[PDB]
Amino acid sequence: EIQAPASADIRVLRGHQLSITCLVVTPDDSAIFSAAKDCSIIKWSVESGRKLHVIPRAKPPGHSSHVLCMAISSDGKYLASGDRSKLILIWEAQSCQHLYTFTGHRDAVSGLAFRRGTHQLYSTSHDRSVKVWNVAENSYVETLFGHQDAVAALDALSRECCVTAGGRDGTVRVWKIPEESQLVFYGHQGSIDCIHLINEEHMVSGADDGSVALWGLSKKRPLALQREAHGLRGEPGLEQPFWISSVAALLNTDLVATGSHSSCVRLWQCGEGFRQLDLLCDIPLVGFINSLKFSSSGDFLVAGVGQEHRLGRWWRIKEARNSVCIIPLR
Repeated sequence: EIQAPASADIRVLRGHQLSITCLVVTPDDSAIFSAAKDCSIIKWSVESGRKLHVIPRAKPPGHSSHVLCMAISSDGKYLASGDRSKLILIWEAQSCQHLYTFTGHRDAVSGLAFRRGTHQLYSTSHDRSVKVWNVAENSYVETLFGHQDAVAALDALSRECCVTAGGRDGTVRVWKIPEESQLVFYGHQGSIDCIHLINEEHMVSGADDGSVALWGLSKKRPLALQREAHGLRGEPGLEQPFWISSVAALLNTDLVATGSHSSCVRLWQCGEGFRQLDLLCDIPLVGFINSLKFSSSGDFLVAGVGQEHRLGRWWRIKEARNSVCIIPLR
């Protein structure tokens, strides 16, 4: 089994001045990039917890508005960061040198993923579009349409395909790019706010009604759905579920992680055929869990925490720390 980590195990990296919005772990597991509502990007050493580089709020390169999303290529070469200025900035991940700025989105960039094994980048946006870029050639390829509202998130693995979470449109969409085809799955579970691939044929999503869903990429209804996955607050009969702010999966395994603002990160195991989600443990962690990523090794989980939700200022948890938390999974 996995030993349930406690506060005495969790390394809390401090330095962002406002809520963390997103992060990535480098493929080699040696570093973390995080971004926050302070508009900066920080590169951290996993091993020491020290800062390796800081890209400040921005004619030096950098972001003038919140970074909402980031992705790193599978060879570790490129970092992409997407912001509320409609921009995707591309960086040399080793040096943090700015390489390019992709323009073309008409509203905030809200999801990014590289196609594994390539330098092909997929983005999505509040402008309701999905875009395809080639980072090696600094080129724009094409735009795909279908979502009916601002898109919340995007993931991809090795196939020429991405999956998106439609937010208030209530859909998860599968974009089969060379096939010029689009599969639309209906969640019937409020706003679909986060998504992550588990393997090439399965994914996990989280919704603002508190539900966590497992999907097969070719079946139109969830294979599993865990209601109120982070529990409840409120009066008897009038309960309000904790909304799901982040989800992560450990590639090619049955391990999934979920985050809300319920004071814990939850680890789950997917049952045979992905037809059931079973809770493994609660990891104590106060605040908005705005980002979750497993290490490549699966030996640690990284959480991006904020006093506030990554998308707005509606709620503040004053007891939380705006931190990048390294959670060991032993």
